[PDB]
Amino acid sequence: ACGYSDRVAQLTIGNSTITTQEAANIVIAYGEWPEYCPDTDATAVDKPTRPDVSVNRFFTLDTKSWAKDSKGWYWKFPDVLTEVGVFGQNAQFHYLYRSGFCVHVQCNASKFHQGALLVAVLPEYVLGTIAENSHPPYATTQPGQVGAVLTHPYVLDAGIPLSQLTVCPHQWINLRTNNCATIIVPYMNTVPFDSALNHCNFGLLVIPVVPLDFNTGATSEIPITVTIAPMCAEFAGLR
Amino acid sequence: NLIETRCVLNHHSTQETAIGNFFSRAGLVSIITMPTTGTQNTDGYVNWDIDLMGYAQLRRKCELFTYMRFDAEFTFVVAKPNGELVPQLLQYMYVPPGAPKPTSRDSFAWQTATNPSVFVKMTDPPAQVSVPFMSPASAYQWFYDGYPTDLDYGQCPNNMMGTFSIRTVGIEKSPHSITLRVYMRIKHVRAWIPRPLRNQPYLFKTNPNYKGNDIKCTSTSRDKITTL
Amino acid sequence: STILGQLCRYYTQWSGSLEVTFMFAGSFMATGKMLIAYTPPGGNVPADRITAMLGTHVIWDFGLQSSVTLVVPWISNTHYRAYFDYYTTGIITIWYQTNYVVPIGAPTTAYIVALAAAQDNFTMKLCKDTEDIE
Repeated sequence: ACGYSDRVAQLTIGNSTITTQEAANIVIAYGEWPEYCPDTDATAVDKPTRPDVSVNRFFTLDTKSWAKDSKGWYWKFPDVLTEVGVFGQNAQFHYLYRSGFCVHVQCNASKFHQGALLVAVLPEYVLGTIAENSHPPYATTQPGQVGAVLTHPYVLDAGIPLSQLTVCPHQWINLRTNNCATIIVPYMNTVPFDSALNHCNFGLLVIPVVPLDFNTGATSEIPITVTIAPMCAEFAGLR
Repeated sequence: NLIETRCVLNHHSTQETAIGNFFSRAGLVSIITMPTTGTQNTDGYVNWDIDLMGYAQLRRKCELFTYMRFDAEFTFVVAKPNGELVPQLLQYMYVPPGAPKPTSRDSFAWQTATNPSVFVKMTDPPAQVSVPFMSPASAYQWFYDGYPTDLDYGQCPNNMMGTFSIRTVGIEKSPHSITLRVYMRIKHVRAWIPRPLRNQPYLFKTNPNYKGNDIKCTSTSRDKITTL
Repeated sequence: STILGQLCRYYTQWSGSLEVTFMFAGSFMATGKMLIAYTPPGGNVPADRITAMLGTHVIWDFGLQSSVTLVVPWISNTHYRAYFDYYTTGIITIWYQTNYVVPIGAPTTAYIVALAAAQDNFTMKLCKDTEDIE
């Protein structure tokens, strides 16, 4: 997506402004643009609230630190912004929710660092455990803003090969060239509106496939910064 | 081996790789056995909830996709345990979702008009019936990253397809033991959002848990990265 | 220290927008992101980076831009005695979004320079000799 030899740009959405290089090397998940839900009898008697206020803006999550031994990270949506800002209180008072997302993963490293991260979106990212029977805890199924760390990245903590994660909307971040990925994700579900608190429509994974390396003396931890922006977010309280 | 002769210089038909052809064919999805008397048959009936994640073979094929929609054709191949057939009248009842299942060989459930039932003789050729797309949602989903309300995680009840209740007709128990094979064929298939192929042995029907001590590699190994 | 603040003392009232510019002086090899946040007048100063992010803010990547400018939308003052200022004014907070990243061979401590000025809508009224001299 974004790398060296790209004109720096300053994008602003609301009271937020991020400086990120303009690289029209964007990934549009499954080939579709986020849109406002088609008509349905439910919200035909109770229109869906479309708070364009402080909801359609740049939420920049806390920066994660990538070291020589990091295993990878993952966040669940919409969970990640459930405990944050007006997207949070807007996603809690309303029974039904629906939205899309512009996801922007970004790195800051020197040219003497090396590594490669795979950024992918996996719809309905259900997790497993080592096992006896025992469905994973609520603290690792819905990690929140902080996100969670993969324990067995090779099988994505779900018994499926990482080697095949690319059949999902992905984008590589090879420190050698580009330092940032961008992915546009549209709403995907078996019904127009779901609960923003019960179901997590998908997961964002950032797994280092080629480990961070550098010579002793250089900053030992590379910062990975995730910025999220809801697109065409709708809420239906039913009243 | 790797015999490098007989080279196929023509492209084959793409029809063979179409979602439909890949999920066609009737496969065995269940084997119910109703002996005269043994462990679970002083009852005289059986309740088989329609389950696809039964055979890992077909399950792996489905978990290649996140959402799927389809109709199902069921064929009932029955006979005695040794293959012999006798003039026994049987009844197969389909108990939709949200409906009450028989709890005895003679519950009221067996008389409920709304539970479609098919009567056939074990001599007659196998009974065949088609079940539509039951979900209240637009598609069945083999993965739900939420909770339907923990121990009820990943569980989506909107995939519930129904139950089949088998039993011999008649007020007295049947003298014969019955071994019934249930075949299912997926019609009009539609799939969405392809995902990685299961590479770890399955541990349970209802979840992706995998043995975490013995994590198998997707591919076999070799000595050097140059020896081939 | 600014020419603006020195001239403000020569007046009793003033109001308008202001613009603050931040310049990064460190090695060309350094990169990282700082978060600049303006907390509106009568607002609680941000407690952590995450809350500051929810308010008016600017993610500044000095690996991309060596300079960035922030705009204070509106300030006002009505200087009185009893000495108290009817000053309606926000709080600028600079946060570390990411840590300072640098390769081998480059200084591990760099500096930021802050410059500020009034915008066009800035105006003042009612002269009064300053208290800056003696």
